[PDB]
Amino acid sequence: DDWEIPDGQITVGQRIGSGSFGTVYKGKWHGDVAVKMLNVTAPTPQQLQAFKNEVGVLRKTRHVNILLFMGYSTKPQLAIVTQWCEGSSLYHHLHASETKFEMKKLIDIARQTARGMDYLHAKSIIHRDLKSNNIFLHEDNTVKIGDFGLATVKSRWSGSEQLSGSILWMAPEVIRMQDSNPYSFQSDVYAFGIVLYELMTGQLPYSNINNRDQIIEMVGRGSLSPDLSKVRSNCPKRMKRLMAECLKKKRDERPSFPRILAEIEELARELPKIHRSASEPSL
Amino acid sequence: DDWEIPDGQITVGQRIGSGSFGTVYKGKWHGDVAVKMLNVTAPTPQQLQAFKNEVGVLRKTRHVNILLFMGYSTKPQLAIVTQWCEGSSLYHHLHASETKFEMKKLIDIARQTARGMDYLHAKSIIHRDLKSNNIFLHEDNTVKIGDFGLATVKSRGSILWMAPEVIRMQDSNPYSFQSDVYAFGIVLYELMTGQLPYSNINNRDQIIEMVGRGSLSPDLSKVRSNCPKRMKRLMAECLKKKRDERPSFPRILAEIEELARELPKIHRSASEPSL
Amino acid sequence: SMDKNELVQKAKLAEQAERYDDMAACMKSVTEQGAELSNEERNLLSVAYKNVVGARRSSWRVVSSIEQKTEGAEKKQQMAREYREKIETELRDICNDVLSLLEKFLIPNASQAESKVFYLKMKGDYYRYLAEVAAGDDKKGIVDQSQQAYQEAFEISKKEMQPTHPIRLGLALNFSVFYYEILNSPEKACSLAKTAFDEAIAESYKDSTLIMQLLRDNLTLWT
Amino acid sequence: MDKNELVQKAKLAEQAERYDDMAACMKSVTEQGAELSNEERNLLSVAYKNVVGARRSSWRVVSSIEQKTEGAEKKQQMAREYREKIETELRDICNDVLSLLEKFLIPNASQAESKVFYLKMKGDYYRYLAEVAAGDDKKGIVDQSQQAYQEAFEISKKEMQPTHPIRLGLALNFSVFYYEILNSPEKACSLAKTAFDEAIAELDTLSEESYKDSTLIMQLLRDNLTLWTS
Ligand SMILES: OCCn1cc(-c2ccc3c(c2)CC/C3=N\O)c(-c2ccncc2)n1
Ligand SMILES: OCCn1cc(-c2ccc3c(c2)CC/C3=N\O)c(-c2ccncc2)n1
Repeated sequence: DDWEIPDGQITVGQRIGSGSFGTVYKGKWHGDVAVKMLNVTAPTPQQLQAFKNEVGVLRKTRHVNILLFMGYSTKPQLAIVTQWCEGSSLYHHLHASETKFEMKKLIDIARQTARGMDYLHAKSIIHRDLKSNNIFLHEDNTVKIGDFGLATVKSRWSGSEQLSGSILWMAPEVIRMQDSNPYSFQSDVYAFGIVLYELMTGQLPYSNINNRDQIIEMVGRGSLSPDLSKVRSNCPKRMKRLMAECLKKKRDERPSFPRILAEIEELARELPKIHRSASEPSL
Repeated sequence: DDWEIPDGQITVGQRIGSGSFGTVYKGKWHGDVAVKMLNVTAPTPQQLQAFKNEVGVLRKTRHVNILLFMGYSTKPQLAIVTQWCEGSSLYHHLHASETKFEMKKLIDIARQTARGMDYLHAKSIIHRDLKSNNIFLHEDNTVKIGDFGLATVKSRGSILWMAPEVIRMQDSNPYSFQSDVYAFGIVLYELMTGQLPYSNINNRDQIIEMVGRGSLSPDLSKVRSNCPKRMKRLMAECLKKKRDERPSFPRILAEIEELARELPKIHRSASEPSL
Repeated sequence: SMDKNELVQKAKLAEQAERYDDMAACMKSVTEQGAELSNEERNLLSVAYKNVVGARRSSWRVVSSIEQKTEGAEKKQQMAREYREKIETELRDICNDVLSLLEKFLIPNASQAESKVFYLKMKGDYYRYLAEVAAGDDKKGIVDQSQQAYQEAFEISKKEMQPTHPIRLGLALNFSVFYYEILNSPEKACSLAKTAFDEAIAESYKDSTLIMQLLRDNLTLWT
Repeated sequence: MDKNELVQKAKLAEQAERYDDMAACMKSVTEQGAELSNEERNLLSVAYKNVVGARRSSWRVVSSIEQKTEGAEKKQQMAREYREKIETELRDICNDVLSLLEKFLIPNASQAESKVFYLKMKGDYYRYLAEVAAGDDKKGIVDQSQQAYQEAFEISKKEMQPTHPIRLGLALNFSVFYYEILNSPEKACSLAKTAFDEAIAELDTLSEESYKDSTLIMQLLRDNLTLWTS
C-alpha cells in the first residue's frame, strides 16, 4: 500500500507504444500519467518477479532527470505509472524527425543524461538498457531517463533478460557474454558513449555499413568501433575526447559518471553565451 | 533511512532565501538542488519534530506538480533537499516583477496547481500554507508546489490566504481540505487579478479582524477582462465564507481542465492577421 | 533614391528591425515605381502598412476608452480628446496614403484575380479602419465606399477561388466584421461567417487552421 | 503648457504606448528647471528607456545581419548603412538624455537618493553609447560611463542600505557594465554577488512593499550570476 494505486482510479487512454515488459498507454490520474502495462490475465512467476524488481528499483529513484515513478497497480493487470512527458524520445528527435537541435541544446541534453546516470550509479543502480529511446524530453527541455525494466541494484546475486534488437549501445563485453558480469557501471558508460555519438553526429553508429549480422561479431571482436569522424565540427573537442573515453573497448579504462558529469559541466561553461545580461527594468 | 544523504555529498552554494523552518541555499548534488537548512547549532526538540514531520509528509509525495523531494540530511545541520527550480515563485512574477503572462499561461498555472493539490488531498495531505510564494516555476514549463513545513496528514504570517474559519481559530483545528481550497481561491484571485487581495487596507491586524467576522471578502470586480467567466465563478466557489459551500479538488481540477480547453484567442471581434 | 531591389532589401531589413515606418516608406516607393508587385513584395507592403496603422488603432482605442471614463473633469477629458484627434489625424493620413496607392497602382496593375481581390480587400479594410473613427457627416460616405470595394472583391472571391483559399477566407472575415462592427447587421455578418466556415470544413495547411479558429471564435462570441 | 498638463499627457502617451510622445512631455517637464518629483523622475526614466530600447533592439538585429552577410557585398553595404541610421538615432537619444542629466537633473539633486539615481542614469546612457561606439570615442565614453557609475556606487554604499532598490539596481547595471562593456566577468560577478548577498541578509527586515521592490532586482542579480557562471 506504499505506492499502490487502487483499481478504478486510473483512466487508461490511447496506446502509445511498447516498453520493456509491457505496452505503454496514456492515462489520467491527478493529471496526465504514462502507464506501462502487461496485457495478460495471469502473470507468470517470471513476469511478476521482473515487475517486482522494476518497482523496487523505481522506488529508489527520486531525481529530476529520472522519469518520475508515481505508483504501481496490481488489480486489473500489473502496471507501472509515471509522470507524463509531452514530446518524443530523443531517438525520435534525432533519427525520425531530424529536429534541428543547436549544439548548445545537444550539450545540455548530454549533461542532463549524465546527471541522471550519476544519480543512478550513486545509488548502485545499473540501467543496463540506456539508449536514446529510453531518454524522453519533457516539453522539449528536460531529459527524463526511463524504462527501468532491465535495471538492477548492484548486488552479489544480481539479476539472473530479453536484450533483443536494440544492441547498438551494448558494450563489447556485453556482446561477447564471456566475463563475470557483462553488465556493469562501465557497460552503462559505453551506452552513454553511444548516445553522445548520436547527439554529436546526428545518426546511429555503424550506419554506413554493408552487412548487418556480422556487425555484432565485428563489435564483439573489437574489429568495429563507432566512426568518430562523423562528429560535426561544432562539437567541442573536450566532448569528442570524452565520448572516445566512454567508448574505449576495455571496461577498466572507461571513466566513471562523477567525472563524466564534471567534464560535461565544465566544458559546457566554455561555450559562448546565447543570451545577454539583464539590466534594471522600468519600474 | 533510504532517503538520507551522507554528509559531504552536498556542496551548499549561495544563500538564496528562506523557507518554513530554515534558510534556503542552492546546492550541487548530482546536478542542481534546493536546500532548506536550519542553521541552529543544536536543534531543540521542537525543531527536530518540525523537520521529521516535514520529511514524513514529503516522502509520500511523488507528482510532477509537487516540488520533488530528493532526500534529507541531518549530519552538519538538519536539511531538506529538493529539485532545483530556476524560475522564481509565482508571487515574484505576479507582484514583484509583474511578468506579463498571457491568460492562457495563467489558466495553465492554475490548472497545474489544481492537479498538485488534487494529488495532495487524495493522499490525505493538507498543506495549510498554500500561497503564490509556495508555487515555483520550473523553466516557464512546470508549476511545482513546495514548502510542506506546515503540512500534515489528516488523521482522526501569510494571512491573505487564510480562510475565515482559520482566522477565527475558535475551533481546535480550523485547518482542513476546505481551508486549502480557500487558499487556492486566493491564488486564483492573484492569477486573474494581478494584485493581492485587500490592496487598500494598510495594516495586518485590521485585515485579520475584518475577514474573521466576514465584513471583508475579496473584491472580484478587479478580475481582468479576458478572464473566462467559468474561472471567475470557480473563484467565487472556492472562496465562500462557509467552508462546506466550497468545491472539492477533483471537481475544481475537472472544471479548470475542461475550462482550459476551448479558450478563445482574444475576447472581442477579430479580423485577419498574418502579421 | 535607389533601385527597386535596394528598396526591397531595405524593406526586409526594416521588417526584421521592427521599424514599420521605414518598411512602409520603402514599399510605397517600390509601388510608385509602377510595376506589378510580386507575391513577396505584395506581402511586405501589407505587413508594413498593417503594422503602421495597427499601432495607431491600438492607441486610438486606448485613448478613446480613457476619454469615455473621464468623469467630472473637463480638462482631463479635453486633453484626452485633443490627443485622440492627434492620433486620429495620423490615422487618416496613413489610410489616405494606402488608399491612394491602391487606387493609382495596385488594383489597376493586378493581372490575375487573386491580386485584385486581395487589393480590393485591403481597400475595404482601410476604408473600414477609417470607418471606425469617422465622425458622421462624412462617415456615411466612407462606409459606403468600404462595402462597395469589399463586395466587389467578394463577388469575384467565391467564383475563381477554392474554399480552402486563405485570401478568400480572410476576405470573408473582414467583410463579416465589416457588417457586424462598422455597421450593425449581425445577421448578415453571422450569416456570412458561419457560411464560410462550414464551406471550409467541407473541403495554407497551417495558415487555414488558424483562420478557421478565428472564425469559430468570432461566431462563438457574436452569438 | 503647464507642468501638470505635461505630466498627464505623458501618462496618456504611456497608456497609448507612444513613448516618443511621453519622452517629449517629460523632457519639457524637466526643462522647466524644478527638481522632479519621484513620479516625474520615473516617468522620464520609463519614457527614455523605451525610446532608446527600441533602437538598441533594432541595432542588434541589423548589426548581427551585417556581420553575418558574407557573399553579398551590396547587401552587407545596405545593412551597414541602415545600422548607421539606427545608430545615429540611438546616439541622439542618449545625448538628449545625458544633456538633460548634466544641465538639470544632476545639478538640482539635493538628496542623496536623487543624486545616485541620476548618476546611475548617466552611467546607463553612456553604456548604451558604449554598446555601439567603435574605436576612437569608445574609450572616452566607456570612461565616462564607469566614472558616473563609480561615483553613484560610492554614494550608494555611504547613504543607502544594501536592500535599497536604487542601490540594488545600480549594482545590477554596474555589474552588467563590467561584464558586457569591459569584458571582465570576474569583477562583474564579484560586484553582483556582493550586492545580492548583502541584500539577502537584511531581506527579512523589509516591509512587504519594500520586499517586492528589492526582490525584483535581486532576482535579476541572481539570474545574471547564474548565466555568468554557466
Ligand atoms: O518509444 C517511445 C514509446 N514510449 C514509451 C514510453 C514509456 C516507456 C517506459 C515506461 C513508461 C513509458 C512508463 C513506465 C515505464 N517504465 O517502467 C513513453 C513515454 C514516457 C513518458 N511520457 C510519455 C511517453 N513513450
Ligand atoms: O521564494 C523565493 C525564495 N525561495 C525559497 C525556495 C524554497 C522554499 C522552501 C523550500 C525549498 C526552497 C526547498 C525545501 C523547501 N521546503 O521544504 C526557493 C526555491 C525553490 C525551488 N527551487 C529553487 C528555489 N526559492
